[PDB]
Amino acid sequence: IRIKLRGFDHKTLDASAQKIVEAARRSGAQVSGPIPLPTRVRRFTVIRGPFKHKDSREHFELRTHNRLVDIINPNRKTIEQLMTLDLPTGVEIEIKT
Amino acid sequence: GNKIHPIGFRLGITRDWESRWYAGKKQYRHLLLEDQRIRGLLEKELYSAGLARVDIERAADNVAVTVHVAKPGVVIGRGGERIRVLREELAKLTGKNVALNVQEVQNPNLSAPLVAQRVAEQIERRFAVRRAIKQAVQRVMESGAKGAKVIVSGRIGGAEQARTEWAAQGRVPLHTLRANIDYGFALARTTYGVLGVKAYIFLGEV
Amino acid sequence: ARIAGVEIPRNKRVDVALTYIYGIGKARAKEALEKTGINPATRVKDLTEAEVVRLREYVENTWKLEGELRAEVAANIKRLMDIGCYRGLRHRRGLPVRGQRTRTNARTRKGPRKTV
Amino acid sequence: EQYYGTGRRKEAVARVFLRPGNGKVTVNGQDFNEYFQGLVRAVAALEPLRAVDALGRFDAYITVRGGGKSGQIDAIKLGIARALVQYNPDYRAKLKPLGFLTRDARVVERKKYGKHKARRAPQYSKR
Amino acid sequence: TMNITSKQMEITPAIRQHVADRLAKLEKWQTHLINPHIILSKEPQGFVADATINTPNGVLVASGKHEDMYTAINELINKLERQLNKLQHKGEARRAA
Amino acid sequence: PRSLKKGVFVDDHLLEKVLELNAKGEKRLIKTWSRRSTIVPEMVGHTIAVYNGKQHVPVYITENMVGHKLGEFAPTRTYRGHG
Amino acid sequence: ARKALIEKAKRTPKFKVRAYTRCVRCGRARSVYRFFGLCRICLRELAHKGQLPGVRKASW
Amino acid sequence: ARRRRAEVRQLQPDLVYGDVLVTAFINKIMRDGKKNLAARIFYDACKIIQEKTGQEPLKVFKQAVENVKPRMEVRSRRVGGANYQVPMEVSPRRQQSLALRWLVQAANQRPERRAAVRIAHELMDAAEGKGGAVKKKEDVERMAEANRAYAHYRW
Amino acid sequence: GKGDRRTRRGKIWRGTYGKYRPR
RNA sequence: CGGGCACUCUAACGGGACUGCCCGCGAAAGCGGGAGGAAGGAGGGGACGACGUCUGGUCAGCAUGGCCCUUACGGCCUGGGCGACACACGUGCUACAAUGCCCACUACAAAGCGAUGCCACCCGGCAACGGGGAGCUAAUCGCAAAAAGGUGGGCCCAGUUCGGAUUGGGGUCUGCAACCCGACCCCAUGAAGCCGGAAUCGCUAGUAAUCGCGGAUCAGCCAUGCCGCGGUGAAUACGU
Ligand SMILES: [Mg+2]
Ligand SMILES: [Mg+2]
Ligand SMILES: [Mg+2]
Ligand SMILES: [Mg+2]
Ligand SMILES: [Mg+2]
Ligand SMILES: [Mg+2]
Ligand SMILES: [Mg+2]
Ligand SMILES: [Mg+2]
Ligand SMILES: [Mg+2]
Ligand SMILES: [Mg+2]
Ligand SMILES: [Mg+2]
Ligand SMILES: [Mg+2]
Ligand SMILES: [Mg+2]
Ligand SMILES: [Mg+2]
Ligand SMILES: [Mg+2]
Ligand SMILES: [Mg+2]
Ligand SMILES: [Mg+2]
Ligand SMILES: [Mg+2]
Ligand SMILES: [Mg+2]
Ligand SMILES: [Mg+2]
Ligand SMILES: [Mg+2]
Ligand SMILES: [Mg+2]
Ligand SMILES: [Mg+2]
Ligand SMILES: [Mg+2]
Ligand SMILES: [Mg+2]
Ligand SMILES: [Mg+2]
Ligand SMILES: [Mg+2]
Ligand SMILES: [Mg+2]
Ligand SMILES: [Mg+2]
Ligand SMILES: [Mg+2]
Ligand SMILES: [Mg+2]
Ligand SMILES: [Mg+2]
Ligand SMILES: [Mg+2]
Ligand SMILES: [Mg+2]
Ligand SMILES: [Mg+2]
Ligand SMILES: [Mg+2]
Ligand SMILES: [Mg+2]
Ligand SMILES: [Mg+2]
Ligand SMILES: [Mg+2]
Ligand SMILES: [Mg+2]
Ligand SMILES: [Mg+2]
Ligand SMILES: [Zn+2]
Repeated sequence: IRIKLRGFDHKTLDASAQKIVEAARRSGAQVSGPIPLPTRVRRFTVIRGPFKHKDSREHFELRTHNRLVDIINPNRKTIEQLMTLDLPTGVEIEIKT
Repeated sequence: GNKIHPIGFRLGITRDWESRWYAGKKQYRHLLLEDQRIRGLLEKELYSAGLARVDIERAADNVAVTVHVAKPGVVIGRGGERIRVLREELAKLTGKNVALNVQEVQNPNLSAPLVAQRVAEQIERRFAVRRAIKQAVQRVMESGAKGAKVIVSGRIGGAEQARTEWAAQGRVPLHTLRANIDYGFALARTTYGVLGVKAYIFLGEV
Repeated sequence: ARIAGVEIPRNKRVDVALTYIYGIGKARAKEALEKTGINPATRVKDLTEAEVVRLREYVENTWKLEGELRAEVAANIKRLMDIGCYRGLRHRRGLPVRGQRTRTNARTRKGPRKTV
Repeated sequence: EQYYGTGRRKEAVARVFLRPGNGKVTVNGQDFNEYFQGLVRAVAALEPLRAVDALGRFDAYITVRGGGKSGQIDAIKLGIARALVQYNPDYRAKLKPLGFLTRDARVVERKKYGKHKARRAPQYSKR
Repeated sequence: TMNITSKQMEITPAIRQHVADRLAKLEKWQTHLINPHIILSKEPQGFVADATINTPNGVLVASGKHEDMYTAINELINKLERQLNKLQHKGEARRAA
Repeated sequence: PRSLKKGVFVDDHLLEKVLELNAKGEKRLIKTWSRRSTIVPEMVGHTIAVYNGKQHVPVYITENMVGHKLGEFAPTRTYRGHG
Repeated sequence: ARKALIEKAKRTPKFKVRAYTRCVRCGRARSVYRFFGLCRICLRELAHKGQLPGVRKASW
Repeated sequence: ARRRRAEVRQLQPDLVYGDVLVTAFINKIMRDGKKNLAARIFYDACKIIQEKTGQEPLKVFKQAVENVKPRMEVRSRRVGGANYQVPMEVSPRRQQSLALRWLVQAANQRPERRAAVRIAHELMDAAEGKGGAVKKKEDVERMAEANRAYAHYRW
Repeated sequence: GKGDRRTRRGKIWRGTYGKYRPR
């Protein structure tokens, strides 16, 4: 009962890691708390100008935050409510066993 | 030139992205290219309605677009005649579930990408720029904004020597991050060249 | 000129003095001292004349050395300059051969700088 | 029965466990002199206990990860000082004066664009 | 030695020598001219001649503009002479008290 | 250099004109744009015009110039020196 | 030589070496990042607008 | 600096003798930040002066410093037209700096091949008033004496 | 040394392996 | 492995520093010092760049007024060139050696990258590499070895066991294709160079110096570059 959560906005990711931990906790039974995995930053460095001016850059980055929750005690009562959840837009979920 | 973009400087602090979705390394550029093709067909069509901001949501094989517009009727149509006509050509390019929504602009004169487009249209119509700019900041201030600033560069009025003419009123603290500042740019094409109109509306800090 | 037509520096180690032979580097130094079982750290001034003729005969009968090595390298350049290949032209005029920059540097092939 | 302290230096982080004994010290599965052989900077890690005459009173089971050898040494110095303050609250005097109970924030500065290093500028020719 | 640069123009080795001969006027002061770089160009108005020379007592920077190419070279030499004549005599001013 | 695992490279279309001239009888002058092609022993004796971006330099192949490429004998730079 | 080159790069070449990355937005042939398919200029232009999901200014 | 007087760094004492003067001598020996190598060269030299001279290394090191410490130095000040050599007393901060620096510089200029020998031998002669490090002091002190006439120009 | 291809230090500088720097 | 979340850590939310307290000078603002505290007087670094200037740079990233080209100033292809070399300038890399070079053994990082991708491990080979082949949509598995350093041994002041340029011969890989014009491996060759004229650059603390690692672009690579990461870790500031 592994559920992995990846997203770019940590504010929307923690909101989804909270609602899934809350959901499986109510309808039985044991839930392993939302653990935060180390982010993977994809940084970009680019010349500010469109022509020469080499010693002038602007740093951009792409933060791919990661979470992971575990429902220790399953019970099919949880496997139905989680199929109907309002997960935000910028968050991808992966469920494996 | 030395000033940073007031929106890119506030992403994740005061302003949110216009494309909010997650994608993997193998799919980011593909979803991004379609994301610009949508705004390409929308900024051309929905210009006459008053386009301000194009939100795009994605989950899996589906995409939801949110168009904030001053005149929703020109986008929707007669009971939905154009709205359906848009979703048809939208999915024809998207090749997936392209759900299209419409959002009401509460105050058009408080939207920077709309203020700029009105000034760009006025000066395209042989209007006095120094006079139209003061009116633009006057309308935005009368509409409750706590600060405004309009900037137009180029061959103003047709002069050979270029000139950057501007007017501002109120408070425009471009160094404060916790201040909300809507920014928009419009392009005024004339028989003699291209003028660059910039709009700054300080709605009030958080 | 004991071996192999030149005189190797005495009071130095044999794996080192052997490099002073045109055609023998550190590689062929550790090679000729195992094929003869001669201690590489021993000094030339301490060698046994039995160990000399053994190291002599093996070295002089395995690799081309000294003048014979200079002849083929000259002959290999000789044919390069005679056939007329791009590498031969670089030897005839004296410019670098192995795709090196010539606008600056390239001073080993040209020599010291000539003012104008 | 057991006393613990935490120390950090740059990236080096050390977990020290003080236990009463004769004076044996272990670092990452080997003795002190086996892990800090030939390093002059070694003897300064055992300095906080030298300031309170706890030289041969304790044994040291200590682990460490991160940074280099010298940063690990200073990380031990702060750690065993923490485990001595918790061994005796009155040990703040004759430890805080010697600065052993504080942690220097002197970390590697960020390499910046336009510069060769953190502050080393590129050599330029004016005219 | 001495370097000359023709920006967006085409000059002959004859014209390059004339610039070398006009820079002989700075040799009058009997001081070291360190890599005198000369830059020529063509404005809409007239030609422009730049020069950035280093001497053991400072650097020389000047600019000459005129319709005639060689005339701008003269103005540059006049302005270079003046700067040179100051860098070699400004110290002699405050000998007393 | 090229790998021994791979073969000795000739542009095929050039080797065709070589073998067609070895059967009926050598030789006729061959114009080519194959500087990349390696000289092969079956090329010895013929006269190949190698293009150097401008000219087709006639080059006679001999016994000692087999392991090379055609572009080594039709140089691409006119340089007589300075001064 | 411009639109005939942004069109030559789109088609499939004769050999897989002749493939090179161009900017899908403006057509620039240099400083094109694989991740976005954009050049370094367009990477900065769309980022200032917010039209790059999860991309933001970096500071540390 | 322009604003305030620059503060003096306080060096942590060494781990063998507990002297801040030893630590400063190590750094001037230290190259490329290799303090471990520089620590050996000094402590090995402490063994070398121990063998060739049966006394305490800590005394030979400190005595040599006192015999290189310059008491007067010259610092130029162009008055009017000519550049004069003005005689100035040396502050205790600069005294240690110039004594340790000339010590190492006079050491590296010695013929012996191992640095520990050069560091040891220079401290043997500098403790006794010999070597190029003591000559540098006498030469600096003779240059300030000869310019005693210009003492009134001191700032 | 870092430029000497036939040494340990020289292949670390280049970033390759060989007889003088095996892996 | 059982077992545990204590600890280290990973990542979200908070607390904390505000001249807040004490001594003194003060009209106030503030300044000197002390205590407490992980941190003290902007705590260190970053992001952030006022009206404007240089008729600054950019029509070659893009857009755009215009003017010009129209079986061509458009378009396709092959080959060559952008890699030329009597010279001159700037930025760098590697060095001129014993606080060093080489060989063997053995420790201590952080930040990134990785599904015709990273390659564990085995085997062929001196090697580059090749042939097998497990794992890893990756805090799991891999790049991976960190280097300086530490231990031991050799070299003994030499143009040398410094330096590794240039050239001869033999291979590997990418790629349709390494002639012009790729990188790497191996044998041989083993140059200039003995610390640099006039002049001149950088840096005030984890800074300079020195040591290694990763990434973008990328089939490959001319990267000694650029952007980031840590390891060791100084000297000096009287004064304007
Ligand atoms: Mg630069
Ligand atoms: Mg030899
Ligand atoms: Mg560093
Ligand atoms: Mg010139
Ligand atoms: Mg010219
Ligand atoms: Mg020209
Ligand atoms: Mg100028
Ligand atoms: Mg005159
Ligand atoms: Mg053309
Ligand atoms: Mg175009
Ligand atoms: Mg390509
Ligand atoms: Mg590209
Ligand atoms: Mg020194
Ligand atoms: Mg001296
Ligand atoms: Mg004397
Ligand atoms: Mg070195
Ligand atoms: Mg060597
Ligand atoms: Mg806890
Ligand atoms: Mg204060
Ligand atoms: Mg600020
Ligand atoms: Mg201009
Ligand atoms: Mg144009
Ligand atoms: Mg254009
Ligand atoms: Mg072509
Ligand atoms: Mg072509
Ligand atoms: Mg070409
Ligand atoms: Mg070349
Ligand atoms: Mg010249
Ligand atoms: Mg020169
Ligand atoms: Mg370089
Ligand atoms: Mg010497
Ligand atoms: Mg020699
Ligand atoms: Mg010489
Ligand atoms: Mg040598
Ligand atoms: Mg040096
Ligand atoms: Mg000088
Ligand atoms: Mg400063
Ligand atoms: Mg690198
Ligand atoms: Mg990579
Ligand atoms: Mg690559
Ligand atoms: Mg090359
Ligand atoms: Zn672009």
